[PDB]
Amino acid sequence: EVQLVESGGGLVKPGGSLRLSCAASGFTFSNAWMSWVRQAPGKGLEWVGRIKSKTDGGTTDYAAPVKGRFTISRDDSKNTLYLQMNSLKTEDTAVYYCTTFDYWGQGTLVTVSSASTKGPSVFPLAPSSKSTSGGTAALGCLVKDYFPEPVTVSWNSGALTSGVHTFPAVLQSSGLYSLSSVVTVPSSSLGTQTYICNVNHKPSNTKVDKKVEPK
Amino acid sequence: FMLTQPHSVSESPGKTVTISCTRSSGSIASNYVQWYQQRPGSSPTTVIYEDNQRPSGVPDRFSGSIDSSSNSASLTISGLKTEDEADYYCQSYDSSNQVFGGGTKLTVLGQPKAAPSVTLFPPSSEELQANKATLVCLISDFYPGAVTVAWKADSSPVKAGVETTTPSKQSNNKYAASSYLSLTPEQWKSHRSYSCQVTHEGSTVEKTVAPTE
Repeated sequence: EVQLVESGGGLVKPGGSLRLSCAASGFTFSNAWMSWVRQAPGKGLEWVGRIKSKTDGGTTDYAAPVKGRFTISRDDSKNTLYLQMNSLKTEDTAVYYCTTFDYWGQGTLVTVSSASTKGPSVFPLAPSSKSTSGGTAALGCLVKDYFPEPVTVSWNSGALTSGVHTFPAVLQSSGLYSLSSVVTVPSSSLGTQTYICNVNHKPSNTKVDKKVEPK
Repeated sequence: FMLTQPHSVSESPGKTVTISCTRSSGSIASNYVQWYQQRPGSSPTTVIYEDNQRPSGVPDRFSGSIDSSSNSASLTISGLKTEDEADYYCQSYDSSNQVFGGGTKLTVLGQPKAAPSVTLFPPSSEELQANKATLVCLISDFYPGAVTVAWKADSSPVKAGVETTTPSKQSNNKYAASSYLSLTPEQWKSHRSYSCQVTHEGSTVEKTVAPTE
């Protein structure tokens, strides 16, 4: 019966504002203490703040990373909790949950990034004897500093698919993405076979074909 | 205060695990302790509250306890089911705060465990000649999907310039991950070696590269 409908939130430059709202049903919201909790991608739960019921004074508490910057209020006539996010930092990027912390909403995503469209830099990860275990050599391509997702990587125009492993991108503190694609091949074909990675970054209309050669 | 949990826990269906949660400052009995279950892509569920209480709809396989001896709260799950595979967070109240544990990844084993394969690439000379330097550490084929990655410059732990992905499930149902260390060309050449250290189920694979090899 309890419902917590989050809304608001999206992209925003650092230093901007965003208001989140949490609509509640199934419990007398006026008599309830409400909290905000956030979770950065791949990270843990971090308490943001709490407002207490207007019966108990209705004053607010805040975690240290959001003091002076975030404001929590409530319109318990409309059964709505608010999180006023000012002075946004990229470190605020997280899914934001409103809680009563027994019950949890589904969360809204807030992404704070100064990044804009940028094609990747592609560098070869050349096979050496320090890439070779057994008779198998590892070679790849480093796909550096692009935005936004996604990037597609094929090898030899898709004719080489065995032993190919493209790794999910890391999201860097700079707001740009980096990505690696590696392929394992017989070391005996480094002298006989040409290896080229094809990196396609459609958001920037960029495609890069990088030849990867033995050291 | 902080609440410290083990990074990950794993066991087979039907067996029993326990996740601990140690309070750093102040008494653990001082304040109520709650436990939340978080499945992939899902909002958290309260599974234990007020130290040992189960909300309605939570099976008695889930049990919570307190040990003043080690200033620890613990969550225990008997007869593990597939649906128990999730991340588990403890949390308690402070003199006016709200503290969450770091979280614990619980894997319900559905295939044999598998050690990570680690391949470390030095900076390409193409990148070095563009005044950049990135060390690429590729980790794949490990199960359960829970690793910690550390870096070393010679023998010293690297404290900045490290970006690491969370584990991603590959098509063979094992997991992959990536760590990157950014340097300038001067830093790269001024050290005898750099190391990527991958810890998986209490054991570590270290790969080293050197500007001279």
